[PDB]
Amino acid sequence: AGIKVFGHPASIATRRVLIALHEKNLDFELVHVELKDGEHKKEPFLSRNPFGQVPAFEDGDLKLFESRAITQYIAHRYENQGTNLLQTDSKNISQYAIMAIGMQVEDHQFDPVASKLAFEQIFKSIYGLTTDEAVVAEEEAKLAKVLDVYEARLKEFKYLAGETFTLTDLHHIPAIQYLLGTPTKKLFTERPRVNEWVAEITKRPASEKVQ
Amino acid sequence: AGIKVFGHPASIATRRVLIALHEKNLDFELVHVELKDGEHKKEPFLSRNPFGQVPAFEDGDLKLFESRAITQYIAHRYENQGTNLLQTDSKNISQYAIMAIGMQVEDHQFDPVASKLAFEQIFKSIYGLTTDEAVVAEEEAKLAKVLDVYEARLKEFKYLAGETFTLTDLHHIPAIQYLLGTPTKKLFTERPRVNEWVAEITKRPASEKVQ
Amino acid sequence: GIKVFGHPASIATRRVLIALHEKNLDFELVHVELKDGEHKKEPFLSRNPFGQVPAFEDGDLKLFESRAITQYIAHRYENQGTNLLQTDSKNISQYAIMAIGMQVEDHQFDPVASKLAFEQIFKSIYGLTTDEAVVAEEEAKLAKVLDVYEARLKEFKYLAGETFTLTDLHHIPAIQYLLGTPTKKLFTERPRVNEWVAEITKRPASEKVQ
Amino acid sequence: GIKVFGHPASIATRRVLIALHEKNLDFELVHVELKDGEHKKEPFLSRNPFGQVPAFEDGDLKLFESRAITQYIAHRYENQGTNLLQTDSKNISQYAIMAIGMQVEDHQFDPVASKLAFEQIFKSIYGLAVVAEEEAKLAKVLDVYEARLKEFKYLAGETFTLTDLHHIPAIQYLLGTPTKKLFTERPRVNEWVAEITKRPASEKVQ
Amino acid sequence: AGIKVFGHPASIATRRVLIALHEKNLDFELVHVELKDGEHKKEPFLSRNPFGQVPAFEDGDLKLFESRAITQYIAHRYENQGTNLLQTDSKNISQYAIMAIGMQVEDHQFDPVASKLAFEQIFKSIYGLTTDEAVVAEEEAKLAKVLDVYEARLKEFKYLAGETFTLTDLHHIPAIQYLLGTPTKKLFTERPRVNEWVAEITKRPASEKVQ
Amino acid sequence: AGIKVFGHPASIATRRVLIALHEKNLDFELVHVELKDGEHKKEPFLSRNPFGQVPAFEDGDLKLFESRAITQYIAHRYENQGTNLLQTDSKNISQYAIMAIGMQVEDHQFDPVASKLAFEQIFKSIYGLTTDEAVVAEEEAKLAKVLDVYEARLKEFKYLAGETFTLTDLHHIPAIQYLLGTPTKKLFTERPRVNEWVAEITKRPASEKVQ
Ligand SMILES: O=Cc1c[nH]c2ccccc12
Ligand SMILES: O=Cc1c[nH]c2ccccc12
Ligand SMILES: O=Cc1c[nH]c2ccccc12
Ligand SMILES: O=Cc1c[nH]c2ccccc12
Ligand SMILES: O=Cc1c[nH]c2ccccc12
Ligand SMILES: O=Cc1c[nH]c2ccccc12
Ligand SMILES: O=Cc1c[nH]c2ccccc12
Ligand SMILES: O=Cc1c[nH]c2ccccc12
Repeated sequence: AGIKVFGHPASIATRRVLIALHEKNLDFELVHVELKDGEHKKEPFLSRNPFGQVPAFEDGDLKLFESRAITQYIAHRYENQGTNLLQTDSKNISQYAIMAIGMQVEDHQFDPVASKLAFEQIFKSIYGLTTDEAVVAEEEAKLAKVLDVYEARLKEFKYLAGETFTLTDLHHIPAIQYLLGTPTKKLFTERPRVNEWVAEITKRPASEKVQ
Repeated sequence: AGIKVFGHPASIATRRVLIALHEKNLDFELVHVELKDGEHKKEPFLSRNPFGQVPAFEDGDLKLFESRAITQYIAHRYENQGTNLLQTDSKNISQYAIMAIGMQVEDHQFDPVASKLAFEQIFKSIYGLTTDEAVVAEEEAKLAKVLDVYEARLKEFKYLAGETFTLTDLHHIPAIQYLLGTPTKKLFTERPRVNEWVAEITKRPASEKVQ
Repeated sequence: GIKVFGHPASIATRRVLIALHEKNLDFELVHVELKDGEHKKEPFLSRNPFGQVPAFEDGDLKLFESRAITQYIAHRYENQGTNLLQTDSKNISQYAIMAIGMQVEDHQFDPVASKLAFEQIFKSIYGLTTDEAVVAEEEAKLAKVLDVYEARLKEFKYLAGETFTLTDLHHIPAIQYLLGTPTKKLFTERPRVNEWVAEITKRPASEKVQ
Repeated sequence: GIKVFGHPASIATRRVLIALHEKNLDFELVHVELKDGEHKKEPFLSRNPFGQVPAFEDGDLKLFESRAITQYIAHRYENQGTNLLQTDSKNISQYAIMAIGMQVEDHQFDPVASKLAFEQIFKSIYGLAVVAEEEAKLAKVLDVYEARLKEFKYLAGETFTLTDLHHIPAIQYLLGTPTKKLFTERPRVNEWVAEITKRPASEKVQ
Repeated sequence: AGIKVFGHPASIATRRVLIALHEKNLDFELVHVELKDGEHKKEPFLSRNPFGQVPAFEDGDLKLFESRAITQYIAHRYENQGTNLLQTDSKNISQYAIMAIGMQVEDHQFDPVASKLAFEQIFKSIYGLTTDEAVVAEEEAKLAKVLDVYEARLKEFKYLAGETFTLTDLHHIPAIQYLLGTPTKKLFTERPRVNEWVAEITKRPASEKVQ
Repeated sequence: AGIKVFGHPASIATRRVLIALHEKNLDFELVHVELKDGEHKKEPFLSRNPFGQVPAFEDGDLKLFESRAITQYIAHRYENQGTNLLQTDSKNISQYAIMAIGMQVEDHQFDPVASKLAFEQIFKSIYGLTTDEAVVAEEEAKLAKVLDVYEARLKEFKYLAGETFTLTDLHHIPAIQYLLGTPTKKLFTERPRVNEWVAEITKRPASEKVQ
């Protein structure tokens, strides 16, 4: 439909992409890739992503993978529709770079820690597996250090990259949606600017659509 | 009043108990425990099982947990109805002990491997998590060694504990139902007596009822 | 007669040895040399194809799995020595209560106790340093299990009711090892658990295998 | 002017250095003394609150994260020196293809490469199942790259871009280890490695 | 009070000492140190070795620890009895140095690898533990490199340090005794001079005495 | 062709050999082996040491490797000049054995811990890495235990092996020289006899020559 997302609706990375599409009011098809049958590890999925992970993506003839490459593509290709996901002046190179810092930070500092915490507290427990409280304590200490940085940043700017909501903020949303269903929620709540930021970005309609 | 199972219909350990109840043609209520909401790790479920695992069980005033304690209770308490889940001569101590060996083998050698395989290949998939191929390969190698023993055992006896279907066999059923939906199925099909045994125990009406 | 094929230091072998001594039975302990891999060779594999001690014989009856063997002992020799079943052994409900305990020992206690023994006792023989993070993690798990036992022992003298049973007996060999480690504090800080440990480990059948 | 706050041996610092040399830019490398924890104290923390090298300045613009800095260089100084973007840099589809490769370097290659390089350099020089596990992972990655380089000269298309550049410093270190065989075993990967590591900007930081 | 060894008859390091004593036809008393009870980490053992490792050793008033310091002591103190464990001309400094290279090699290159392999393949099994096949493959690759050097060396010389059996060879015996009971044996058997050397040093009466 | 050391002047193991040569006032050539370029893992270095570690060594026709085999060779071959590195009565077998204990202790208890602490705190920097404070704390706890033993030993004797400076002491010098440049220095200064011993052995002219 121009646009197809090959993913899984529960996947943090698939949700990143979905949220960006909804922000742009785009029409698309979500094709739910059957992980139980190893569809991700077979042709033709492997021709969309030779690493065999979700999501992959198509916009007409253009074939992409890696969620953050896809969201950037959406933000540029559909720049003049829906929510602007770039900086207000998107051609300003120095402002772009400031947003790029935040995108890197999300990827390196936030996402791995948030992903472990979600797995330990949500995914495991639903089986009968016992959440490893030492992993949870270690990862929460890391996440608290990250969120202390975010708190200081959000004292100076409304959103992470400046005055407006961008890809930097968007990329956090799916992991945060999951963590708000765990006791790790307290880390967000106890930091007042972080708490306001979380409340704002998770109440967006595009965010609620994928939840 | 009457028999109640506190569990989840998809849970392997809950199904173990359900299958034994249906083999005895017993009426009961399945009281749903919502694992996705962590109900198994909250009161009042914790007052039925302080370890927070489904199932728990009630038969009038008798309160139980641990699926295999529950199935044994069923087999003894309702010995003279429905399918005999004990040995043909249930008062024969030496024959009981042989079945007990099989129960122990299921619990120690089969179940922890089968559970890991189901979790890796089925349960992870449902939440958009990627199966750890090294865990799968390691656990299939272990399962193949266990099934080689079963093959040798089933060359001598129709079922694991002797000439008749017993708890020893029943305890395997739910894990095997799940593994038949994965590529681990080949481990059962490539061993001819194991294959016949699987076909027989999974086609029983009580087995099909929980599936 | 009765033979146990095992090793006298083995937790699982000791379970069976304790049960035999509780019944005042005669038997032979046929040593299986684990350090030489004798458990992974014929003829031991023909007694237990999974290559774990103990295996067992009572005349023509051949068994393996320690907890199947102890149950067999408790039933076969029910009217002699210590009763290892509930006082009324034909009471099905009471049997089920003991069975819960036996399942809990096997699933919740034993794997944790076995890690803690390995980290704190057996690593040291071999020149390995105990991983203090494993020990802290496993002690947190054991404490949770022992909290359940404490609550249980506030209501009942032993785990399954008023009398010593297989539920208690199955714990003895792991506990004997853990008492030689700082994990002892977990037992001593819980008063009913502490009493229960003192009682079960001072039994003559327990002291025999130590 | 341009300043890099970092350490000359740091893989992430070298990424930035290479991009600067590719643009023929003048800059100052201000050494951050990792051994003394300078990266975890003020004033470095006011340049990067996460306490990692490198940080960066171009006049009043203050940055951190190596891959944000190299992108900035590639755009701000686009028309000078080597083009580090695609030939047609305003082509959105082609940019996206390069972006995929940049994500792949960061998520699939770098974590494996860096650990392997570090394990074996220190096994080799200082005597300190990680290498086998990581080489198996790297081989899988390089199998994908081999297939990709059968179709295209460089990872993102017909020209050298940031996608390729980001790999250089980790590859420099791995070429000093037995892991080198993984590159030499795969003919297109081998030619690609030989080309990117022989560039004058790459040799400058080595 | 003559010679005493404070140790354990299964301990590799204890056996090193035992073999050297038997080679010299010395009488002694093996005083058992109960490792399972932590006797090696208590007084009075700690007054014999403050590092709490077996063996410790006494020869009249002389108190020693560290197996390789002990074997050298035995080799020198009892030089003119039994097997010569030094070079034929024991005052030849350059020949001594060649033996000393070998002793260092055994300690640094062979022993740590051989020990890991023994632990993974023999001792883990005693507890319920599964052998880590990745550690075994990594360590065998290391051991194969070491044994390639030994093969080259044994092409030129009958034993590792020259024409005669010395401490260099003796120090390897106990670890080799254990490894011959594992699949690592193939490393020795596939290298013909190494294989002959193993056969010769393990079949010595002093070696068989401790086995 | 005289004495040659094949090594690197910064290397702890090379320095051990250099210090011994300087204690004996020997002339020699240090032939540079470029570790940064992997010269130690190529021919012709491998034909001096097939394990690929510095240093290797030559004294005329005699070819050696392993720093502690070399220092022993120097101590014996040149026993008759410069500093005596053996015990005062070098033919006393018991006294030799006591020194041998200390050499084994330096190699097994001290060196691996001291080498790790130097790597974490000094040499990580060279590759742009950050020091892991948890490794430093763990290794300092180990080193403190070792130095407590040394403190007790040095209450009884002036040096580790008795009244006089020997190989036992010398082997520690290069690791100590590096650790004195780090916060780990406090472990040595906290322990009064250890502190004196460090001050004495590091102020020796042969020690100062290799810095
Ligand atoms: O200028 C287009 C652009 C910049 N960054 C990205 C990333 C992904 C697709 C396109 C683009
Ligand atoms: O998004 C831009 C940014 C700049 N400094 C920080 C720090 C932490 C998160 C984001 C950012
Ligand atoms: O069920 C009894 C039994 C006896 N020996 C074995 C062996 C393997 C599985 C089951 C059994
Ligand atoms: O042995 C009986 C028993 C019943 N419920 C529990 C719970 C915990 C340990 C033991 C038991
Ligand atoms: O650089 C772009 C690119 C697209 N697909 C792949 C796959 C593997 C490495 C890089 C790339
Ligand atoms: O020649 C005596 C001696 C004792 N230990 C060593 C070590 C190295 C060379 C020679 C010697
Ligand atoms: O035992 C002496 C020796 C000399 N060079 C080597 C090398 C490898 C093993 C032993 C030896
Ligand atoms: O050098 C001899 C020695 C004897 N016992 C010890 C203990 C600790 C270090 C060295 C020594």
